[PDB]
Amino acid sequence: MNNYIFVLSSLFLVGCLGLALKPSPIYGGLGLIVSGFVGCLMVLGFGGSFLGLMVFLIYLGGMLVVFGYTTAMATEEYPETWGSNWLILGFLVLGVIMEVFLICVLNYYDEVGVINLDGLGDWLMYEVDDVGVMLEGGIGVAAMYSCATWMMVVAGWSLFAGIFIIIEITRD
Amino acid sequence: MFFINILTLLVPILIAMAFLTLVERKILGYMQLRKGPNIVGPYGILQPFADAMKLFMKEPMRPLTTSMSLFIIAPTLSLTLALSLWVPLPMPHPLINLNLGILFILATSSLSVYSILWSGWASNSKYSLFGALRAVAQTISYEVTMAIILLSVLLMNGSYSLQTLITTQEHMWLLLPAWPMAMMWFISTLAETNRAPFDLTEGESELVSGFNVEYAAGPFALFFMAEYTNIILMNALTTIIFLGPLYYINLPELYSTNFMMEALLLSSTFLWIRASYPRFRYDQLMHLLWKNFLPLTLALCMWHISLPIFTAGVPPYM
Amino acid sequence: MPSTFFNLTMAFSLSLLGTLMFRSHLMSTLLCLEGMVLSLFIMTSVTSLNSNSMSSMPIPITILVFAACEAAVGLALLVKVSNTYGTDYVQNLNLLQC
Amino acid sequence: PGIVELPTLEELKVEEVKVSSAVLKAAAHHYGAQCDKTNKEFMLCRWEEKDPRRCLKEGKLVNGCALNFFRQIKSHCAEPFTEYWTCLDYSNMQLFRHCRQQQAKFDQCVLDKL
Amino acid sequence: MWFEILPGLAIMGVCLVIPGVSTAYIHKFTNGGKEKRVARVQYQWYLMERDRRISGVNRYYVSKGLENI
Amino acid sequence: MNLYTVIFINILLSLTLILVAFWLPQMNLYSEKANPYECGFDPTSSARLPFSMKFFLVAITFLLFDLEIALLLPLPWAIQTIKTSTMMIMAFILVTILSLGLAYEWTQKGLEWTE
Amino acid sequence: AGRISAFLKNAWAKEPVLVVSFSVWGLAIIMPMISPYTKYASMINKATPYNYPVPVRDDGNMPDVPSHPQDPLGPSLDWLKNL
Amino acid sequence: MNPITLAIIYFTIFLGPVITMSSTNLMLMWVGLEFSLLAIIPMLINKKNPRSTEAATKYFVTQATASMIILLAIVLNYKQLGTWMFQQQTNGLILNMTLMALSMKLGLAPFHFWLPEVTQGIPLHMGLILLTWQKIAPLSILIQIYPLLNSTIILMLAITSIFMGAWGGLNQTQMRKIMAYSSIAHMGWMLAILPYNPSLTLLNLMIYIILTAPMFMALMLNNSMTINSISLLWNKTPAMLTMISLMLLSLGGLPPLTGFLPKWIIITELMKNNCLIMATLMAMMALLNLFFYTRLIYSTSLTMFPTNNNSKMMTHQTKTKPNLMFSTLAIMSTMTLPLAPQLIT
Ligand SMILES: CCCCCCCCCCCCO[C@@H]1O[C@H](CO)[C@@H](O[C@H]2O[C@H](CO)[C@@H](O)[C@H](O)[C@H]2O)[C@H](O)[C@H]1O
Ligand SMILES: CCCCCCCCCCCCO[C@@H]1O[C@H](CO)[C@@H](O[C@H]2O[C@H](CO)[C@@H](O)[C@H](O)[C@H]2O)[C@H](O)[C@H]1O
Ligand SMILES: CCCCCCCCCCCCO[C@@H]1O[C@H](CO)[C@@H](O[C@H]2O[C@H](CO)[C@@H](O)[C@H](O)[C@H]2O)[C@H](O)[C@H]1O
Ligand SMILES: CCCCCCCCCCCCO[C@@H]1O[C@H](CO)[C@@H](O[C@H]2O[C@H](CO)[C@@H](O)[C@H](O)[C@H]2O)[C@H](O)[C@H]1O
Ligand SMILES: CCCCCCCCCCCCO[C@@H]1O[C@H](CO)[C@@H](O[C@H]2O[C@H](CO)[C@@H](O)[C@H](O)[C@H]2O)[C@H](O)[C@H]1O
Ligand SMILES: CCCCCCCCCCCCO[C@@H]1O[C@H](CO)[C@@H](O[C@H]2O[C@H](CO)[C@@H](O)[C@H](O)[C@H]2O)[C@H](O)[C@H]1O
Repeated sequence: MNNYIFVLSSLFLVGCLGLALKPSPIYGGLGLIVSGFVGCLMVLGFGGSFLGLMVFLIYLGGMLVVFGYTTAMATEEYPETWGSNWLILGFLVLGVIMEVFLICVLNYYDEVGVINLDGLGDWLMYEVDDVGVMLEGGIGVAAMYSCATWMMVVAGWSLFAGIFIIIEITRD
Repeated sequence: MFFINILTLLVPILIAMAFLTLVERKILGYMQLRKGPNIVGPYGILQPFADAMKLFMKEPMRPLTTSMSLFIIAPTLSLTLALSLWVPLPMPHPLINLNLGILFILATSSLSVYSILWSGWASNSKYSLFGALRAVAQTISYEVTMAIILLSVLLMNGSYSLQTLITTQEHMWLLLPAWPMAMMWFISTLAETNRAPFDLTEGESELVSGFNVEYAAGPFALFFMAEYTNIILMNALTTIIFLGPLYYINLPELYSTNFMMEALLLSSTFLWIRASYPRFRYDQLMHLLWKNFLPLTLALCMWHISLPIFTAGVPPYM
Repeated sequence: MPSTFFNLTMAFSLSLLGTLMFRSHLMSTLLCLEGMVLSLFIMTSVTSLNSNSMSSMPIPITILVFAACEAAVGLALLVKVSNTYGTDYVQNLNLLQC
Repeated sequence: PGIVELPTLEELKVEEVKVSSAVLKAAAHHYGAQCDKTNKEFMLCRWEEKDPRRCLKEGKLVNGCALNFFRQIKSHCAEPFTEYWTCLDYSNMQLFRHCRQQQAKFDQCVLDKL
Repeated sequence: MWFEILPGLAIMGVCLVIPGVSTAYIHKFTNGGKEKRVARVQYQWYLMERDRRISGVNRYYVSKGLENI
Repeated sequence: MNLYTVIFINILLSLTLILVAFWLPQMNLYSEKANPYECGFDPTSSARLPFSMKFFLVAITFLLFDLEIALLLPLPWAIQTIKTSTMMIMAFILVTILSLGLAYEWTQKGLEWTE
Repeated sequence: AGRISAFLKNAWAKEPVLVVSFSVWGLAIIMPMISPYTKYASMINKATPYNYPVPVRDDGNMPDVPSHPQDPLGPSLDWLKNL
Repeated sequence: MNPITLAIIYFTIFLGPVITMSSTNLMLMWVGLEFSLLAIIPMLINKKNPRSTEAATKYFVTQATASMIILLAIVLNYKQLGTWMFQQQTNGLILNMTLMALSMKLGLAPFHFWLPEVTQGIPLHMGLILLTWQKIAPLSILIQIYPLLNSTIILMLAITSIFMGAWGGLNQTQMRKIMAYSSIAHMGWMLAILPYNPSLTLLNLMIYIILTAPMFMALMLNNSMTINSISLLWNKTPAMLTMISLMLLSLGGLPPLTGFLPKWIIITELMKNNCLIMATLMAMMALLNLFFYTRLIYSTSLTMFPTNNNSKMMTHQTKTKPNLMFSTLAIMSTMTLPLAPQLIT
């Protein structure tokens, strides 16, 4: 359990490596779904709750649209996977090896700097208000309705203007 | 002991699913002036087990054009997610007590569409691709209003915790103050479960079998098991949200018995609806949701923000 | 915290490297932008939680809101590209060299 | 670059109020009325001084006040109080509203006796 | 006749009561005869951890009354 | 730990059924059996060719409307505020502009599928 | 205003969903402004004590602050008890 | 576009930079830059041909990538210092990627390659917005953190922009591409002086804008997209020949025109800081701009290119343009050097 968050952030890194190699967007879309789920777990692991569940829900919706767009406008006869092309496969394996190497070397030079494999799990949660009640992340987000209304004004305007923008872009 | 509790949730739910296949076939039969299964076991009560054993003894398809990883993953993901939706359900005490259990349901249910999308794509056949693209349209149709409908209801609950809904309804069904949202919620759960009149991703009269057309044998059974498990889940959810079963701290089993009765009834209306109506056209489902439900859902969300303020009826945080 | 933030920054760098090193599909690049957004969301969220900065939790949500607008415009543009050429390949988008 | 001064383990010895949360919650309303002066002194020290080492003397008076409060319950109202906190302890949230019958019996006792 | 649908319904009905009932009973068996404690907020978790620490047996649900002081 | 435990069991059960389904039955693989289905005749092309999306504009509108509900889901916490009038105005304005956006797209025929 | 009445009547028969949506939207705005209970919603949120009420040091010039929680000074909650 | 769309989109184009210039929080500054990108795309692609689609797409992917790098810097600084503004203690690498990403947003060389292509693919009135209004928000951010910026990266970006703006404009026959290279060269001057005197950055921005706006209006009058098209001015609108010639010489920084002032003052300030070598290189290669402007002056007002028979029908028609904003900007962009002390301090 002391390796739990490092494992998750390590899985997240692999997901972005897979996305960066850009196979067919079908598998790119899947890569973001898995990374989104892993990202939700990391937010949860640091004491989050609302933020982790939001980003997964938003990305579940986002990649469903991308799936629909992919089958219409970004498809070929032979969609590529990570294994299809030896060159992409090699850089996937080499990228994972270079991750193990980069973490291994940085552990050696500093030991407590960016990588501190000896102290994993000791520096996740720093302070916690033990007897508190109103502490969950949803309370913080809800300040858009009371104390940070400007944040919600700009967010609302961008979604509203986005409707007019996409209608203009898409008309013939 | 926690492992025993997992068994006493999963196994009864899987038996309930199996016998819903029997109940559906008999209820549909009798509404059609037929009997339905009455030979394989007494009154057909072994028919589900025969169908299960037949399917898992059948050769499973390995089609040549298929992308095999997603082909196998999709039905596996389908049953996993269907079973996972049950763990936070309070009947009246859940196996897993979640602070944001409603948001857990939406996220898990929203990941469930990808089993349809990937199976249809991975099969690499035209009728399966048609079924996958109807799932894309289906989710766009109903997911736009399902969370806002839930939002308005939970402004009387005061939280996303499922167990709090029991206390919210201690003196009254949430149906009474929220029946217009309950109606729209009920139609949404039909679409969410790909049930008639919105059984479009399979729609056998049009796409032969849609997303699962290339699937045989045991892999096919997983999609079927996942669909029938979800029907029970969504109606049990409707029961806890709007039809608050009677709760007494010293008689928990009274809640469970009342919950089952209402959940059984809501599952029966799903089968009753299937026997009664024709199918929507999948563009018409989108217009139903976006041009009828969505305007009213937005107005009612505004009304349910307005209500607790002007009646001083804000529910407690805790 | 130390090792998690290192890995998240590396995840952003890989997504940016994906953005900067085109293959053929424009859509594959649009997915890399969503990867950078996702990395930055987690980094902001984890920082706010680790510092107990509840007044900053609106900010990660605003990151996703504008990313959705950016992604919607990107897809809208991709429809236009596909209509012209019948694919989303970026090698066709070369008329403005002259 | 200075040494952080910590009280000895001997300085931190106190008589513990080692009763469960349902016992504390059942008595919490009368406890707040009966031990207010000592409790408010300690909390003013903590918020003014911002240092738990500067408030150890007042922290020990909080424990002694709580033990004198519970010994008055023990000598006069033990059985009404036990029936109350045991009923309160059944609920997963330890809710007051499930034991109003037993709360009234306890409240009546501490009113007549004390 | 329609009432021949009921054998399947009764089997369904029994199977849908077991999860609720079994979870309630297993909670009481594994929580000292009481409902399993719900820690929605950090304050509730703190009380459970204090209950575990004063229990003498490292179980939050073993309660200590005035006999302990 | 418990949530991890049950979901792993759910994964474990699903994967076991898949393994049984693939290793228990008798097999008989030959080319005509495994060719893609299309009502008894051969397909004339790949299923991997472009499939036109007539509701593409509704689809990308759904992306924006899905971030609008994300802005609405903190409302249960927001109704606890002392600043009730501010919260109420912000929520009312947010819902109204989203309605106006939907109304505009509706009158522009943006919800009509392309032909 | 007989032309609108025919308009509204037709909209009711033919587009009842939209008529209800606009009516509900208008009612939601109007009701907080005319309700006698609107003022209490903020007051109830204000009376919920999520934080410890830190005492104040008594300087001898605080006639209004109670010295004990059962002093008759300070904010009363009788309005909520009888709401 | 119908009026409602125009109002909303133009309002958002205006709003973004106003948010960026007024924001204390770096996240709200980034939000302002996000509004600019989103709102300008539909205007870029409004005419809907393959070239405008190419221009809007290239603009989107560059700008969105730069926006992510800017956001990374903001988030890294929030991690380091628990605040939403760059400080003296902000890590220098964080500041260097901000500079890199903002310079890519501005089209400074060597992040310039997109800008001549996008300008070529869009209508002239959109090129005008792209090269004037859209510069203000990224520059406004840079001006706020001018003491924190690395002089080495700035001067290298600045000299690179002046060099490539010069050589770039030398090969062009397309007017929209000449203006894009003129933009890049002038941005090189704006940036060079920013870490020393940000007021002189603003002086150069203002003079560049009031030179570029009437130059675009002059192109818009007959829709002159090429040298050969603008060379017909003597027959179509000869009254403009005087002001186009002086605006071109002012853009090139020839005294005694107003456009000499920004180059003169920036050199003075660079040499007050011992930046003699860069100032010499900058001033010497800025002469190459005057060469291609002169060749442009040769083909419009100092010689008369061959005309065509259909142009006689144009002489029968009355025009309603330019508006009187052209004359005001044209005069103030050329004849205001006598008022130089009132423009620098
Ligand atoms: C995609 C998956 C990637 C998997 C990545 C690798 C996962 C495994 C992580 C290995 C990193 C170090 O993991 C483990 O860290 C803990 C701190 O929590 C160390 O902790 C332990 O050992 C070290 C000394 O050896 C001391 O801190 C101490 O004695 C003890 O706490 C373990 O010795 C080390 O093995
Ligand atoms: C050109 C387009 C822009 C015009 C459209 C936008 C109009 C402005 C609407 C948003 C108004 C925000 O209004 C602003 O709200 C905040 C709280 O959120 C108030 O903030 C106040 O309360 C907060 C609560 O934490 C205190 O910390 C703060 O010190 C105090 O000023 C500001 O005093 C008020 O100015
Ligand atoms: C280190 C290497 C070790 C040595 C490896 C040797 C591998 C040789 C594998 C032989 C094939 C076994 O794999 C299995 O073969 C059987 C029959 O042979 C075939 O299985 C199926 O198809 C054929 C089709 O006519 C039928 O005859 C057969 O009865 C049926 O079961 C499949 O091809 C495969 O399911
Ligand atoms: C273009 C978009 C248009 C859609 C947006 C329209 C928003 C306008 C909202 C108008 C309604 C505001 O309604 C307003 O509600 C607040 C509380 O919320 C009431 O406020 C009342 O109760 C509050 C408590 O909440 C007291 O503190 C306050 O003193 C009292 O006035 C106002 O009396 C009422 O006027
Ligand atoms: C550009 C800046 C200055 C203008 C400022 C912006 C305000 C403009 C006010 C006038 C706008 C009215 O513009 C009007 O918009 C509506 C949108 O409902 C369009 O109308 C739309 O709905 C109506 C419904 O009956 C139908 O015409 C049709 O379904 C659709 O076009 C009109 O065709 C257009 O004429
Ligand atoms: C510091 C000193 C400042 C020097 C100021 C510079 C003055 C302007 C120099 C550029 C001259 C403008 O260019 C000059 O424009 C006039 C019209 O105005 C043209 O004028 C001539 O041709 C046009 C048609 O082309 C006829 O309509 C016009 O009647 C005829 O005189 C000249 O043929 C052209 O050469």
